[PDB]
Amino acid sequence: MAAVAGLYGLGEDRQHRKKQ
Repeated sequence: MAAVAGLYGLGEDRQHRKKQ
């Protein structure tokens, strides 16, 4: 998730932490 478009700045790593 890297919707970093200034007025909508939404960034977030959703990695598959510990086998997901």
